[PDB]
Amino acid sequence: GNPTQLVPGSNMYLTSDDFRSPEAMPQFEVTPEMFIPGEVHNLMEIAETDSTVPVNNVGMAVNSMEAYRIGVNPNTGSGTQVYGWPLNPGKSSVFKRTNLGEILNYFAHWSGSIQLTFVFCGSAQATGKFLLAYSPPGAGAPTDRKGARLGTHVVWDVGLQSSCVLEVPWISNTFYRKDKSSGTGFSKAGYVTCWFQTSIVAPADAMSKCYIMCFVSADNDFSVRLLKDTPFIKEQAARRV
Amino acid sequence: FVGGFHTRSESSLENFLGRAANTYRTSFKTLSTKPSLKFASWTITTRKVAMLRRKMEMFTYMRFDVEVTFVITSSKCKSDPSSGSLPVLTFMVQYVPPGGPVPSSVDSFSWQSSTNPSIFWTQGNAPPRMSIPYMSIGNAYSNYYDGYSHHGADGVYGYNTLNNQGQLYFRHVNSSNPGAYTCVVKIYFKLQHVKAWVPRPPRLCNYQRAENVNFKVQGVTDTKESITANPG
Amino acid sequence: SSNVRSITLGNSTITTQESSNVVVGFGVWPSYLSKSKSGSGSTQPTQPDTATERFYTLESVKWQKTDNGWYWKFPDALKDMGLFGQNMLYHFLGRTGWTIHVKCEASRFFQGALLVVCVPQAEKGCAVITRDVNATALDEGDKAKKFTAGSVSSQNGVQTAVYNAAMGVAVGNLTIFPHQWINLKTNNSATIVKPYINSIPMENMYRHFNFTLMVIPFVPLEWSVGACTYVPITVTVAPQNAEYIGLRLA
Repeated sequence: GNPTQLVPGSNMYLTSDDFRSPEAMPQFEVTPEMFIPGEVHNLMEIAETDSTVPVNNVGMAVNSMEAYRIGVNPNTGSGTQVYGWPLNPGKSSVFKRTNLGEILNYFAHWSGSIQLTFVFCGSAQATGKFLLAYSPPGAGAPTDRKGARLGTHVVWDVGLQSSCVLEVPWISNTFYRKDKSSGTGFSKAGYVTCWFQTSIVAPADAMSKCYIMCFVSADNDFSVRLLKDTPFIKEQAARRV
Repeated sequence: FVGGFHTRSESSLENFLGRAANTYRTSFKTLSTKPSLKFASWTITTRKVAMLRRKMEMFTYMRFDVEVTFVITSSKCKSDPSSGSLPVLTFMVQYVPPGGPVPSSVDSFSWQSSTNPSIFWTQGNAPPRMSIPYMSIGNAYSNYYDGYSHHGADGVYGYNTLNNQGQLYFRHVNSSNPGAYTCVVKIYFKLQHVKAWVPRPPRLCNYQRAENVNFKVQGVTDTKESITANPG
Repeated sequence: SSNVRSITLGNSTITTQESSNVVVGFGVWPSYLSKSKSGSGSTQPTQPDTATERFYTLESVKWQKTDNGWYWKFPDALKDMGLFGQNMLYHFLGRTGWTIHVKCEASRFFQGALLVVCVPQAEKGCAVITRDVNATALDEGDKAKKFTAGSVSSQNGVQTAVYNAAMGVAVGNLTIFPHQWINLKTNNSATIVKPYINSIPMENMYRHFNFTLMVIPFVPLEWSVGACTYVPITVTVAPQNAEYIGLRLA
C-alpha cells in the first residue's frame, strides 16, 4: 500500500545504522582489484602469530633489547625461581604490548588458550634442567621447587631440547576495564613459573652467561567481543597528531 | 561458556574498521570581512585521527568505499535584533574529486562546476549523506610508502600521490540579504567493503606528525618490580 | 655429516644445507605478470631478463658483542651489482621477487640469537621529529646500515634505536613479517623467498624501496677468551622473475 506512516526513529542519524547511501561518483569506473600477497580477513590471524614477550621488563631493561631476554648464570641457583608472570595476556605489563596483547586490548571480553614457547639461547655445550610449572586460576604461584613439581609441570632439559612449548587453557579476561593494579597478581588468573631443577653446567670454553626467550600467540580459536577503544591512545585526540 | 560459543565475527575487517567516526569539525559563516571565514574546507584523510589511524595502520595496503554523513548546526551571532526573521538556511557540501578545481572564495566558479558533485541541504531535514567509491589510479591505497614522491630535490619521503581521495567544501547558499550566522559542521566517516593486505605491528610510540611516521623512542612495555612471581 | 647441496644459477654457485628450511613470504612464490596478458600487453608491453637470475653476494658484516643490527633496503642494495643494476638505469618500470640467504660462520663454542626479517614498505622515522630523513640515511646500496642501542639525535638522520626498529613499533612484534630465527646452538642460516609486493603491478626501482631486510640480534654474541671475537654474516640475493617495460614500438 502506497499510503504509509512514519514510525519513531524516522529522520534520525544513528551512527551505527546500515542504510543504502547515495553515490557521489556514479559515472566513475574504479580500478579493478589485483591479487596482492598477504590478504587479511580477520584480526585473529594477527593474534595467532608468535611475538617475543618482554619477560624482563624490570628497571631500564624496557629501554633496550634486554627486556626480551632472561639471564641465566651457569653453576648457580639450583631450586630457585628463574622468572614467572600471571596469565593475563591483555592487562599484564608482560603481555600487553605483544601481537596477541595489543589485539586483545581492543575488546572488552575475550577467552581462549595461549601458546607459550621457551627457547634456550646458550651454547650447544651448556646443559641443565628447568621446571616449567603451571598454576591454575585461583591457586597462586608455587613457593619452592617441590611445590612446583607437585603441580602441573614439564621438565625442560636444555641439553636435549632448545625449545619447550606450553598450551595453557582457561584464559579469559578478568575485568571490564583495564586493571593493571592487579597486574602482578590476578585472583582469577593462573601463573607460569620457571625453576632451576639443576644448574647450568658447561665445559671451560662455554662458561658464558646464557639466555632464555619466550614467545606467545593464541593457541586455538580465540573469542573476542565488544570492540572498544584501545587504552594505548590518549590525549592525542586533542592534539590531532 | 557453552558448547561452541567460539565467536570471531567481531574481529573481521569490516567490524574492526567499519565504524562511523567523527574525523573533523569546523565552522563557516554567512557574513564576514575575511573571505576565508565564509567557507570551510577539508582534505579527506584518516591520518589526523589517532584512533582510526592506529587501527588502519595494522595493514599496509587497503581498499574501501567511504560513506560521509554531515551533522550541521547553526547559531545566530550577536548583532542587531531587528532581524528576528529567520528564513531557513540552505547549505552546500561540495566534493572535489582528485584533479578538480578548488574554490578561493565563496564566489569562485568552482562552486558551479558540473564535475564537482554537490549536495544542497536545508536545515530541519535528516542529515545529508554521500558515498565516494574507491578513488585511486593504483590498485590499492597504501598506508606506508618507503619511497620518494618524485626524483628531485623537492621529493617528499613517504608521500604516495596515489592516495588522493578528494576534498570537501562547505558554504551557505545565501539570498540577497543574509543575516549573520555561524555554522559548525561535523564530518562522520565510515569505511565500506574493506579489504586489507600485509599486516604490521601496531603503532607503539605516540604519533608526532600527520604526514610521516616520526616518533620519540619509547620503551617496549611498562615495568614491573621483579622478574619472578611471588606468592602474595 | 650433514647433507649439503650446490645451487648453480647462471655463472655462480653456492652451497646450502639440505636440512635448511625455506620461508616463503605469505606463502606466495614469485611469478611473472602472465595472468593478465590480455589486451593491456599491446599498449603496455613488458619483457623479462632471465640473465639477472644469478647469486649476488654482498659484503659480509661482522656480528660482535656490541652489535645492534643491520639493514639493507632492496632493489637499492643491488643498484651497483651487474645486469640487475644496469636494468635499474635503463628501464623506467620493473618488478621482481627474490631469494635471500643469510648465513653465519660460527663455531659450536659461540652463542647468540638473530632475527632475520623482510619488512615490506619499511618507512623509517627521522631522529628529529620536526624534520625529514635524507636519502643517504636510508640506504647506501651494497653497504649495510646499522641500528644503535639507544636513541640518536641526528638532524636529518634515521632514528636508529633498535628496540623500536626505526619505525615506532615494538621490535618483538616484527615476527608478523616473513622471518626466520637463527639460534647459534641449533642453526646458522636463513632462507626467505620474497614475492613482489606493491599496490601497483610495477614501479620505478630507484624511487621506491619495496622491502627492507633486517638482521637483529635478540641474544648477543658471546664466547670464551681467545676465541674469534666476531661471527661473519653473509647475505646472498638472487632476483626471481624480474620484469621490465618494453622499449620497442607497438
